[PDB]
Amino acid sequence: MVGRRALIVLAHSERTSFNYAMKEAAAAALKKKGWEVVESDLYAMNFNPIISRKDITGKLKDPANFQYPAESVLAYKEGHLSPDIVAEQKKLEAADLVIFQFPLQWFGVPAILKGWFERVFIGEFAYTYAAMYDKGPFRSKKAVLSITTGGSGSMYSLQGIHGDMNVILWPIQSGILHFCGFQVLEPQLTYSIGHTPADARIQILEGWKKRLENIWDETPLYFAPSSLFDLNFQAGFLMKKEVQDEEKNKKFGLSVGHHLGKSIPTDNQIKAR
Amino acid sequence: GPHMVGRRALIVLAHSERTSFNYAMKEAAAAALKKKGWEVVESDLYAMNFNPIISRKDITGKLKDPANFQYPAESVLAYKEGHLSPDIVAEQKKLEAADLVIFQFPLQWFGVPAILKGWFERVFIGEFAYTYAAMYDKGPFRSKKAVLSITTGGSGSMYSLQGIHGDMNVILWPIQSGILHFCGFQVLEPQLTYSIGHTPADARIQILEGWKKRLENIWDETPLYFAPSSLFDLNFQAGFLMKKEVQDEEKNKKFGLSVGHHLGKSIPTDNQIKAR
Ligand SMILES: Cc1cc2nc3c(=O)[nH]c(=O)nc-3n(C[C@H](O)[C@H](O)[C@H](O)COP(=O)(O)OP(=O)(O)OC[C@H]3O[C@@H](n4cnc5c(N)ncnc54)[C@H](O)[C@@H]3O)c2cc1C
Ligand SMILES: Cc1cc2nc3c(=O)[nH]c(=O)nc-3n(C[C@H](O)[C@H](O)[C@H](O)COP(=O)(O)OP(=O)(O)OC[C@H]3O[C@@H](n4cnc5c(N)ncnc54)[C@H](O)[C@@H]3O)c2cc1C
Repeated sequence: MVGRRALIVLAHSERTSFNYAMKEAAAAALKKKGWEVVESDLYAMNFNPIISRKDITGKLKDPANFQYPAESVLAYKEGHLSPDIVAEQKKLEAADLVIFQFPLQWFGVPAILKGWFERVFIGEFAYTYAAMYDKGPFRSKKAVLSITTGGSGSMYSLQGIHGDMNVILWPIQSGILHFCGFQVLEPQLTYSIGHTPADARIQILEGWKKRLENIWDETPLYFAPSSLFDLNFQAGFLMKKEVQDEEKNKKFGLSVGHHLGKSIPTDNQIKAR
Repeated sequence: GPHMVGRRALIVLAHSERTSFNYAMKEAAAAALKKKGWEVVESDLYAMNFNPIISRKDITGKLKDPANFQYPAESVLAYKEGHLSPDIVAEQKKLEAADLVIFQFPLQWFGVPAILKGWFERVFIGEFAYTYAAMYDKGPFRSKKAVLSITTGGSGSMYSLQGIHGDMNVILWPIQSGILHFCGFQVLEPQLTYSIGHTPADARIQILEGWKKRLENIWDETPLYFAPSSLFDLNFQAGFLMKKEVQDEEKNKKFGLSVGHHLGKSIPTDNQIKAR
């Protein structure tokens, strides 16, 4: 009910960027509230984002038919993961709150951050088909995305040329974060930061600092509870028969991905209900 | 269907293993197109040991503003001056030549592998791949066709409307619309190979044969539906919003236009998976 440890993952090469200023603003605001703040500035760490056989520090189980998921899980169980992955996994294990600070790039996370998820979020460590989504290993943790874009807010509105931002956010927030157990908080969306005058930029930094004063007390984003599904291969991980019947009486879909051919609830991936 | 002899294909592969089904699919695609007279070029990102990280090392000469580095403006300027790193230039020349672009990858964390995401970031430079002046429909790759050939760990049912992962059409949207279509590409129906780890040996053989059979007449296919850019007022003053007349015509519709342009309505079935 009180958050004490935070991890800030930053994905920007420039110490001069607004992204770096947002990482500094976050670290300062949380430290003032008594949090222990740990950082993963991917570029300053020269983080290797590419999965490979070298992520296993020893012999492989089946090198003739190398399969990264089974091999990396085995290396995790045996303590044979590459020390750079182990150090990141320790940061995650200690954190209550995880902040991801990054510029939106090609409607997703920068490649360096994509590879950080790929090499760090190893099976059993971060996810398991035995405890999916709300039952996941990171269920006691909270995650938040703080994103800057080149495009304006209107471009990402329902009627905007790029389409709904809620759709762009879904694969990261549900698929990457929520699948691992994280309760996902409302994203900090900083639109067209390149076309924002100096006065407003100072205020964006202060607004983010003020939000972080009570971040742990916020209501997280709504995702469909895992209890609504038959979480086993035989049923095909499909929504329960009774839930399918009950949902026929629902006007809106449960979320973006669980729209069910119905209207998506307004800002399902942007605002808590 | 119509002959494509001498036409050009680029296969971008994102898998390190020669023994992978992804590599098998790349080989099947190259053999099928070559049999139809296509000129086939590949970008095996792991074999190339492709640098996937955007940095100032992507520009060879002097920068416009080295104390305040901004990748978009610096990379565009480098493209205009022909000062992009040679590895980027070699990939941009492969794309320029290609009529058809196949992206062969295993689905990783509900998107493209980091190496392929890095390829998009370093290769798809402004002016070369996109402009705010000619977004989406009018984009530089409007004469080209792109196709995703994806393999997944999860079954088809996990990615169905009622599946635990949610609708696959939503996962596909940021790649197909945001990356490919924004650049002008006509996007073809994705080749989706679900739970390839659970597929029996005879079924895996027939997935390869089915892919080869599809590539025999791929250029003749109807592309996926995206809302035309002509429905929007493409400028800052209008905020790149749908035209008033389009908004009025949409009020009594039950269905939205696409995944991204769902407009608070019902998404048409398989908008990112099946063409109309
Ligand atoms: C590969 C690539 C792909 C992209 N794809 C997309 C896409 O899909 N969608 C999209 O919308 N955009 C896209 N973009 C644009 C991108 O999201 C923006 O360029 C980015 O968000 C800008 O954020 P920044 O941190 O780099 O800011 P900067 O450009 O570095 O900074 C913005 C301003 O803030 C100022 N600033 C810095 N520090 C401070 C401080 N302490 N206090 C106040 N002001 C400060 C700077 O001086 C500058 O004036 C893409 C960019 C790249 C490189
Ligand atoms: C970091 C990471 C994240 C992931 N995230 C996700 C996710 O978000 N969603 C998801 O659903 N999955 C996810 N996965 C799973 C991933 O999509 C699968 O592991 C992958 O698609 C398997 O395809 P492959 O090419 O590696 O095949 P392999 O596992 O290498 O092989 C599959 C089968 O094909 C056989 N085969 C190979 N060549 C031939 C041939 N010529 N003819 C016939 N059979 C052949 C093999 O022997 C094997 O039986 C993730 C995996 C990783 C590494």
